[PDB]
Amino acid sequence: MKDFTTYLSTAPVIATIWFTFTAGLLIEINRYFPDPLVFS
Amino acid sequence: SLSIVIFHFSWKMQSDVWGTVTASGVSHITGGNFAQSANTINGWLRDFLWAQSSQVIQSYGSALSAYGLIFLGAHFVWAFSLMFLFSGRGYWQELIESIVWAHNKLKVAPAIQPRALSITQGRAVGVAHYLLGGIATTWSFFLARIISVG
Amino acid sequence: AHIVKIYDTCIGCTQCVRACPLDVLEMVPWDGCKASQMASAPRTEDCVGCKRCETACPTDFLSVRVYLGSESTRSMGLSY
Amino acid sequence: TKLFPKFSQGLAQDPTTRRIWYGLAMAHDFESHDGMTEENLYQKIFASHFGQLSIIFLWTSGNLFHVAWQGNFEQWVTDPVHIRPIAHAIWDPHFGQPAVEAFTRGGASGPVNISTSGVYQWWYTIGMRTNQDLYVGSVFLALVSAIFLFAGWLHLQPNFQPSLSWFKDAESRLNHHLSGLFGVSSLAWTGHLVHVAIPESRGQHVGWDNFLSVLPHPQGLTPFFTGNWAAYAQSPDTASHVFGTAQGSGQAILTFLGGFHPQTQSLWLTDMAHHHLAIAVIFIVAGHMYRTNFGIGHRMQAILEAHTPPSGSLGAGHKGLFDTVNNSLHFQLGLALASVGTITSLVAQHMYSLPPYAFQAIDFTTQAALYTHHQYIAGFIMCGAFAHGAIFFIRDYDPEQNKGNVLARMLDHKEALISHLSWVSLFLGFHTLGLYVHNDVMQAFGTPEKQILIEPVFAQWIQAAHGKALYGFDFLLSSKTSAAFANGQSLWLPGWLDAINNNQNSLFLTIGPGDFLVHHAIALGLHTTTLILVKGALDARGSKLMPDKKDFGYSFPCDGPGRGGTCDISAYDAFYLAVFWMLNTIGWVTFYWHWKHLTLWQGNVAQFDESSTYLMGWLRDYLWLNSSQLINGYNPFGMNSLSVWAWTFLFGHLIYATGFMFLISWRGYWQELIETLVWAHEKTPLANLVYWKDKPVALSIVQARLVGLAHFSVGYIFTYAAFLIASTSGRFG
Amino acid sequence: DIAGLTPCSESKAYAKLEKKELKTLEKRLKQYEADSAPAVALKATMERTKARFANYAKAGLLCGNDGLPHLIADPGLALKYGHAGEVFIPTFGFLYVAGYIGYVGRQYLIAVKGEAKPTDKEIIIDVPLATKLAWQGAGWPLAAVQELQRGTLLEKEENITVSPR
Amino acid sequence: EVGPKRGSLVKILRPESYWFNQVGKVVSVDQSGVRYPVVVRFENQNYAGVTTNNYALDEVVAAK
Amino acid sequence: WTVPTLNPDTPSPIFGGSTGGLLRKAQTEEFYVITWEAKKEQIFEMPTGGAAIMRQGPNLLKFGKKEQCLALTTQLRNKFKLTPCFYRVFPDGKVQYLHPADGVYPEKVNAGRVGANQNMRRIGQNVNPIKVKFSGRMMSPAEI
Ligand code: CLA
Ligand code: CLA
Ligand code: CLA
Ligand code: CLA
Ligand code: CLA
Ligand SMILES: CC1=C(/C=C/C(C)=C/C=C/C(C)=C/C=C/C=C(C)/C=C/C=C(C)/C=C/C2=C(C)CCCC2(C)C)C(C)(C)CCC1
Ligand SMILES: CC1=C(C/C=C(\C)CCC[C@H](C)CCC[C@H](C)CCCC(C)C)C(=O)c2ccccc2C1=O
Ligand SMILES: CC1=C(C/C=C(\C)CCC[C@H](C)CCC[C@H](C)CCCC(C)C)C(=O)c2ccccc2C1=O
Ligand code: SF4
Ligand code: SF4
Repeated sequence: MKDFTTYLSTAPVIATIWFTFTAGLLIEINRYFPDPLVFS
Repeated sequence: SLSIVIFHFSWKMQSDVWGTVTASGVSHITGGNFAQSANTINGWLRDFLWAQSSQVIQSYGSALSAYGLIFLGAHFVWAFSLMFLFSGRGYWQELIESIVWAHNKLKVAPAIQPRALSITQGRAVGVAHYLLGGIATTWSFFLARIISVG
Repeated sequence: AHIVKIYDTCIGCTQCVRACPLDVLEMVPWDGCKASQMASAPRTEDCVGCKRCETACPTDFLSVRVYLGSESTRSMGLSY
Repeated sequence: TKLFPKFSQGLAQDPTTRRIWYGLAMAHDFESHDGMTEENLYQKIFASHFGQLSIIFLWTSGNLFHVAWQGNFEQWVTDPVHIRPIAHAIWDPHFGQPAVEAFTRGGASGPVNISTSGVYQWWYTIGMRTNQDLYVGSVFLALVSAIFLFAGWLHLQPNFQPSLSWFKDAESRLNHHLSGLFGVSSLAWTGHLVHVAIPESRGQHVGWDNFLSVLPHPQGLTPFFTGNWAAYAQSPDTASHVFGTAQGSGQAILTFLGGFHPQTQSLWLTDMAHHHLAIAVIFIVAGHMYRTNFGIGHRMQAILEAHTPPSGSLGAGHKGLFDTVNNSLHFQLGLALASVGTITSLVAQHMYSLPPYAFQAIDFTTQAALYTHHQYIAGFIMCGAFAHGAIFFIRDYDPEQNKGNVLARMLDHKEALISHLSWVSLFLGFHTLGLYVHNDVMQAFGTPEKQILIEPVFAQWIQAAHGKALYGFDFLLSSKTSAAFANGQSLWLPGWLDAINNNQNSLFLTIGPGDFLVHHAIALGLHTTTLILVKGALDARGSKLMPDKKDFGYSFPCDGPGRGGTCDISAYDAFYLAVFWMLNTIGWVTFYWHWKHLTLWQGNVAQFDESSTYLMGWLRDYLWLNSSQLINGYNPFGMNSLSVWAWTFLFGHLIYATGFMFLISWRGYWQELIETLVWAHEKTPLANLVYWKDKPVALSIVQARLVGLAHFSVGYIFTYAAFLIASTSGRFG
Repeated sequence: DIAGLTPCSESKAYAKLEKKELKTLEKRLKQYEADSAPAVALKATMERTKARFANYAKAGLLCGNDGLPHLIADPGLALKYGHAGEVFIPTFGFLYVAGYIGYVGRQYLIAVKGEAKPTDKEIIIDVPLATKLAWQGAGWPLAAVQELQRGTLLEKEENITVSPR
Repeated sequence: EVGPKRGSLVKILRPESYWFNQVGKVVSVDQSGVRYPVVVRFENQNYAGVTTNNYALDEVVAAK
Repeated sequence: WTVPTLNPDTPSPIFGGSTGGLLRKAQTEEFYVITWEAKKEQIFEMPTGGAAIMRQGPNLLKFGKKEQCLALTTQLRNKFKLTPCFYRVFPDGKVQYLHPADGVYPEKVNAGRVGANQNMRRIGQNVNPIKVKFSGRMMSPAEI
């Protein structure tokens, strides 16, 4: 399990999780606040 | 060589095979203009590439608008590849030296030393982007065209 | 003919001589390094300019340098 | 050994074809010739300049001759609005009868080409009215060409060769060139305008046969010698004047009207006369600044030595620079190309918006060609300016003699310079490309109101300061209460304000969000091209990957595959890569100029305002839409006068694509292929009787980059030239 | 208004644009049923379209002759006429996030330089350390400024390698 | 008795070296009067992959 | 050690032949001959392409350029542990011997060799290009 969690810490795995999280947050924000153009 | 093969197939079928059957006869999509026009390079530029690309460039605002975007994006990737094909890593390694200096100045230089791609990887990156851009350009152009009229 | 120069930072590893595919370089006695030998370039008229010697030199900066110069049948590597 | 080239024994001893190619390519690099000395270097360059001057005046003579012989100048001057100028006649035995008929036009005897260089409007403006006027000019310039050619021969002779010190007399040359070459030439040109051009614009003929008995002004030189110089500005040409005729004309020879002639839509001749008189006085005065044999004036070395900031911010300051500049021809050539290259851009910018030649504006094809012509030439000159600055560092720069001065300190912080140019290029590219792609996605999804359109407020604020009242800033010349508005209200503002607020002319065109994006793309082009060129110069003398690059010269193939690989590491290669970005930058500039003007010339400016904010609009509404007539120049049904541009359009695409071969595939592949061709020839019966004298070899590494870049550039230029002329001329012409 | 623009709420072209987009959606609607899946989706799109055009007008944007919103970038003009939310406020919104990301990465890079094998800490991320630095980055502008004043932000010129000159 | 101590850190002053203005660890110092006796090791390799190089006494200075 | 004399009648390996051999250059400018002793008959790879069988005892081959001879020499030494030597032969009949120039392969240091093209300085101590300008020909600072 220590080695498996080490594998998840490799750069490609971290980037996939990080961008999957980052993209999901942006997608969800635009789902509840569609069409943001001005801060207002 | 395969680009000409799939242009030959696309123009020949639309001109001479595909079409709508009616009382008078068969009217083809491009109206049998292959025989008289495909014997000059100008004919291919005007009658095939310029005329049939009308569908893809008018796709915005419709369900086919995705093909328009990929048509532009494919053109971009193809031209982007010429940067790797026309240059050599000697220029880029020196450029990275100045970029690394700025990071060193700010104590933010990486532990894994940046390196310009190898000579072979420059050629591999170049041809992969050249193929992807070129092939995707035809892909968008074919589907937006044939789906729209075919 | 190309120009090949050996500089006094040579450590006498002999790697340049082994790398050369035209027997342009050779090792000679010396007293300026631990190995007590230095690279030499007595036959530069046969040099083709491949720069395999520079690829093989460990010292930094290089101790063997090749300056491409006038071309000829031998330096242009022609068999016709 | 072979005789050719006579200037290099290394090349002459080469048994391969590289001798032929390299002999041509090193002919004019005098510094590299065998036995060259500094004194002989300057005398060869001086002789070469006479040759260039003779070619220029001979080329001009040929244009004058052919227009007079085969053009329709005398017919065009009568009705310049509705007559296409003729460049020269066509005698092509390959033509078929439909081609002969197609190119017959303008009432000509046979096939002819339509001129696009604007020489008709230029020559008509300066007072030419008949074919004999052009014939005499042609013979005069052919004679002037001969004289310069003789002078080139004369100053190579034993008793007429200048010494080395003669070429390095900086103070005396500047005094003469500023006062005589610039000042007197401009004073003489004022004489032509006052004596010939202006009277011809008012219907009065003035030639060599009667110009001594014709008074340029009713009061002859009395106002001049009495100080009452205002008399020359009374009774100018009225707004009803018909150019070339005496109806509506005036009497003034020096004015400051400041606007456009209402009929010709070009600058007044009396303003261009006062313009050239004004700068002539300034230039003649400015030419009395430097030291000579008369004990007064400055010595440039003293000026440079003085200007060292007392705080040590610029180190040694400008100490030692006089010898650095006075001893290096590449430093001087770099300053000359940089200055001339910028002025070439300025010519293009000001000529399209302040058209100086009568009836130039209405000739849309001429205006498009003139702007594109000079912007592409400016782009090449700028790249050369940096190339020779890079050559200076390798060849002429001496670290010891420039210790601590401004030039040496530029190398001290070269990483800082390059790093910041890199940041600016990345920033502009990311956000410029990003906004375009955002707007493209919005258009694709059918929501044009969601795109990011930024108003060019800073540029629109400048236009307000100049008097453009559309934006409502009411600033300076746009406000009728400002002192700036009041003071100039009696000299030139009435004409200037009238022209700037006319939206049918190109004087400060209205700008919007479409212009915002394109301008920032232009900045990306300038910064990135500068980055490549500046890196090529500052890294020319060495780098971490190649500490001793100076020992190899300006142009060498590489340092081999060791140390990771060193392809394109020389300063020559940095210039080679920068030419691509220069073409890309000038392309964006000329696309922007052309599309914004086509919509203006058709009256539908809204198309540019709406379609220019995303990149599909450019591809659809500019490139694709305006190619319809070009590619129909010849078709399976026939051909028309555009078939030459249709043919040249594909001709450009072919040369461009051929260049890819020299840039993508490199030498090793081709040298091995040529070796089987050598084997095949020797073993073939009846052909091995014939044999070569130069052993065939593949092009060199460096040669193929130049050959590939030459094909790339030529195809680039010929493709757009054919499209630019065909789209503009067919639409209106 | 500013630069000849007019408020989108008062723009004739802006109003006409909304009708065109709604008309296009309505045309596709009438080829389906009342409460079928395609019809519900199209109605949802029309609601968002109407909301979008109301929001932009309510935001007090400026529309050109094209009838499309244009943004004001000059800080003086933005704060003068209440357009701070177009570019000015989002400018400082982005820089906080951009500095956050950059500052967090720089802290992590310095942290592992002290380890025995820094290279292996870059391909294989030290997640416990990264999360610790991720939260502390919220105060980067304060920490960033204090480093600048104490002189530990920049390396010394003598500790940076440069090429021969 | 000549040169820096083994294992100590020195700063390189050869402008043409990849490690100019960088710190390395002294491996050994030749006492035979050779041109470049000092041997220094570095934690970052140069463009050729090498991590060791020989320097003269005056080309290396103690860390700071 | 004395300079060997070439024996033109030395037997050659068993080789069918190929199109990668000598060209008209050999008849007009020069060609190269490599000779060696073989302990046993064995198959080796020709630098011109193909495989040849070396006869037991002396062997002789002719090549178009020097690099081809020294490419075969590397193969024979590294794999078969042989000691080949090759010459330069001119059309006039003159024969020039080289590799090993003095009988000992250059990789091994030998007394009596005189250093050539050795600069008693570093690369970083060369003069600037301006100081070798107008020297009658394009000269690098390293040359002086
Ligand atoms: C009054 C004396 C005088 C004059 C007239 C000249 C004239 C000239 N000298 Mg100079 N020279 C002088 C004294 C003089 N010299 C002295 C005293 C010395 C010794 C110290 C020298 C030493 C010297 C050298 C060593 C060289 C020259 C050269 C030249 C030529 C430069 C190229 C050229 O034609 O530029 C013409 C430039 C202009 C007319 C002005 C260009 C800039 C303007 C602003 C451009 C725009 C103007 C206008 C808008 C354009 C309209 C275009 C039209 C199509 C509408 C030129 C003919 C060079 C040459 O070519 O020699 C053969 C050269 O090599 N001179
Ligand atoms: C270089 C240009 C040039 C030349 C060669 C001429 C030549 C001439 N002009 Mg013109 N003129 C010029 C510029 C020129 N002009 C300009 C710029 C203007 C506008 C201000 C005028 C306005 C003008 C008027 C209004 C009149 C003339 C007249 C004349 C004629 C008689 C002059 C005379 O007898 O003066 C005698 C003067 C002197 C003996 C003293 C001259 C002193 C001045 C300061 C010149 C000093 C030398 C000068 C710096 C040299 C320059 C270079 C040189 C190669 C020309 C003569 C054909 C008159 C005429 O009858 O024409 C048919 C006439 O009425 N000119
Ligand atoms: C007045 C300006 C000027 C002058 C006096 C010079 C002079 C010189 N330059 Mg410089 N240069 C200039 C402008 C100038 N340059 C410009 C504008 C550029 C940017 C493009 C450059 C870029 C440049 C480079 C990159 C180099 C030089 C070099 C040189 C030197 C050797 C030139 C040579 O041998 O050419 C020989 C000429 C050729 C091999 C052919 C030139 C023609 C080209 C290939 C284009 C041909 C196109 C063709 C006609 C199109 C046909 C179309 C078809 C349809 C018919 C020489 C001292 C070289 C040097 O040695 O520097 C130290 C060098 O490396 N120059
Ligand atoms: C369309 C073609 C193209 C493009 C897009 C670029 C782009 C770039 N060039 Mg290049 N170049 C080209 C052609 C091109 N070049 C050609 C033909 C040559 C001749 C050999 C060169 C020669 C050249 C030189 C010599 C230099 C550049 C430089 C640059 C940079 C300029 C700054 C900039 O715009 O930063 C912004 C970056 C971009 C616009 C690049 C594209 C970014 C994309 C859109 C990001 C997409 C990310 C997204 C998440 C999708 C990823 C998907 C993937 C994971 C599957 C940039 C990386 C300069 C440089 O490196 O400066 C630092 C530089 O020195 N170029
Ligand atoms: C990127 C450069 C830039 C440019 C070209 C402009 C341009 C403009 N600004 Mg802006 N501005 C900028 C950056 C810029 N600004 C920045 C970075 C700030 C700080 C965040 C401001 C803050 C600001 C204010 C507070 C005001 C302007 C105003 C103006 C306008 C007139 C005064 C002016 O600035 O003249 C040219 C610009 C410069 C020389 C650069 C510095 C400008 C300073 C910072 C502001 C000057 C204000 C001025 C004294 C106001 C006098 C009253 C006015 C009605 C005449 C003009 C459209 C005024 C306005 O709204 O006019 C309608 C105004 O009140 N600007
Ligand atoms: C590398 C090198 C080099 C080169 C360089 C170059 C090539 C450069 C360029 C440069 C450039 C190309 C620059 C430019 C600049 C410009 C400017 C600086 C401008 C200014 C302007 C102004 C100031 C204006 C003002 C005004 C206005 C705006 C308006 C009104 C009027 C007035 C006038 C007021 C050399 C040779 C030296 C050598 C060494 C190295
Ligand atoms: C542009 C270019 C480069 C420079 C390109 C490089 C160095 C590749 C850049 C790859 C990425 C963008 C950098 C590495 C990114 C990291 C993985 C971190 C990313 C973190 C998140 C943002 C995902 C060459 O090295 C080269 C070499 C040989 C011939 C031509 C060229 C060439 O044209
Ligand atoms: C195609 C190609 C070849 C093969 C091309 C060769 C050998 C040139 C053949 C040219 C023939 C003889 C036609 C030349 C036609 C020109 C119009 C001649 C102009 C002559 C001037 C003096 C005017 C290379 O040798 C090469 C080398 C390095 C990188 C890329 C390439 C490369 O792309
Ligand atoms: S030149 Fe380099 S490879 Fe050759 S002996 Fe000297 S140190 Fe070794
Ligand atoms: S360049 Fe090639 S042939 Fe010349 S000495 Fe070096 S390795 Fe030998």
